[PDB]
Amino acid sequence: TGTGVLTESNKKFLPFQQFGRDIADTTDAVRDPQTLEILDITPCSFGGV
Amino acid sequence: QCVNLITRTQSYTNSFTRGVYYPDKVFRSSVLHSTQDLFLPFFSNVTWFHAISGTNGTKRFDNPVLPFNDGVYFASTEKSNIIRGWIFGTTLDSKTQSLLIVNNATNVVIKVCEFQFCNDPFLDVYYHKNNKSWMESEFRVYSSANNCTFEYVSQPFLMDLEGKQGNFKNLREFVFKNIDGYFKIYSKHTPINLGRDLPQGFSALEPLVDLPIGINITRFQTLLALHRSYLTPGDSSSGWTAGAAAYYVGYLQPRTFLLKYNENGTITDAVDCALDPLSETK
Ligand SMILES: *[C@@H]1O[C@H](CO)[C@@H](O)[C@H](O)[C@H]1NC(C)=O
Ligand SMILES: *[C@@H]1O[C@H](CO)[C@@H](O)[C@H](O)[C@H]1NC(C)=O
Repeated sequence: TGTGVLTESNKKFLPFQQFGRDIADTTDAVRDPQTLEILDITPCSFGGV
Repeated sequence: QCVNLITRTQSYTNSFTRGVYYPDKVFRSSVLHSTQDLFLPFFSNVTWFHAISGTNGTKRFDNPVLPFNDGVYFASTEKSNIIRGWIFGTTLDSKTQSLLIVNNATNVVIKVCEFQFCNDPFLDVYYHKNNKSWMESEFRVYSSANNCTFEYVSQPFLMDLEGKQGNFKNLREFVFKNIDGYFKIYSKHTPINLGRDLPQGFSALEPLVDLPIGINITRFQTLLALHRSYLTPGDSSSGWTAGAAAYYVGYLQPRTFLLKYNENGTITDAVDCALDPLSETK
């Protein structure tokens, strides 16, 4: 579960591997469950006012 | 009838750095994640069970059933014509469920059943010209089979190469472990050049299968097949032919490792902690 921007990914995925991850425990990538594509989860543009 | 055919000789070698797998079916990219799980410690002992198979002069049993302990790391150098699986159990009789693994040339058959058989498991295969494909008999080789409960079929785990270089390449690094109700078995098939034993370098063991059983195992054994040229006669010394059925065994212990992943997320390195002061520091 999450909220974000699903963008195309240029990173190769090992066929064994299921979903991406970053060093700070963050799901910074996810293989598309329906078909074998890698989608980067870009954080939403929130900054501050 | 129960007969033994392997000239099991136990030599000693070093474990080096072979047998570390992926802890879970979770991907990570370019991270130095550290794990705590049963693994083969580095620079440990490997009981090289160097042997010659197809020998009728070893009728009396001489190969004890090795213990299972906290994880067994296995390696071999033999094709499906020689080695065809592994056996796991607690008593290896008809009283406790026994796990029998057979690796067919076209599939893999895993059966958990109350198999009754002696301490010398083997499978004799021969394509007689009457049919060119002869089927083994469970009642002949094994004394009995009662209350079979689990059966699994898949593609061959041994993509064996007919060439001798490929014959040495077939390093079926199959870590077997039973943790959290899970019989995890990983896999590897290195195209590495021929040698004598485990060479240097590291290569992680990707999950071959994760059976949802994970029952405690006490005794682990190697099920080998009678190597033949498909033309030799039957029950004779000129039948089952002599050949080196070498297979190694390791032993996993609770241990902490520092992994290292490359861009693809393969575990491209693993180091131990309690190995040496440098290992503890790292
Ligand atoms: C069935 O499995 C049990 C193990 O729970 C075993 O004790 C028994 O011998 C098997 N066969 C029959 C007929 O119950
Ligand atoms: C692993 O990634 C590198 C660079 O990202 C690439 O050159 C290589 O082909 C990849 N290997 C596999 C098996 O995906």
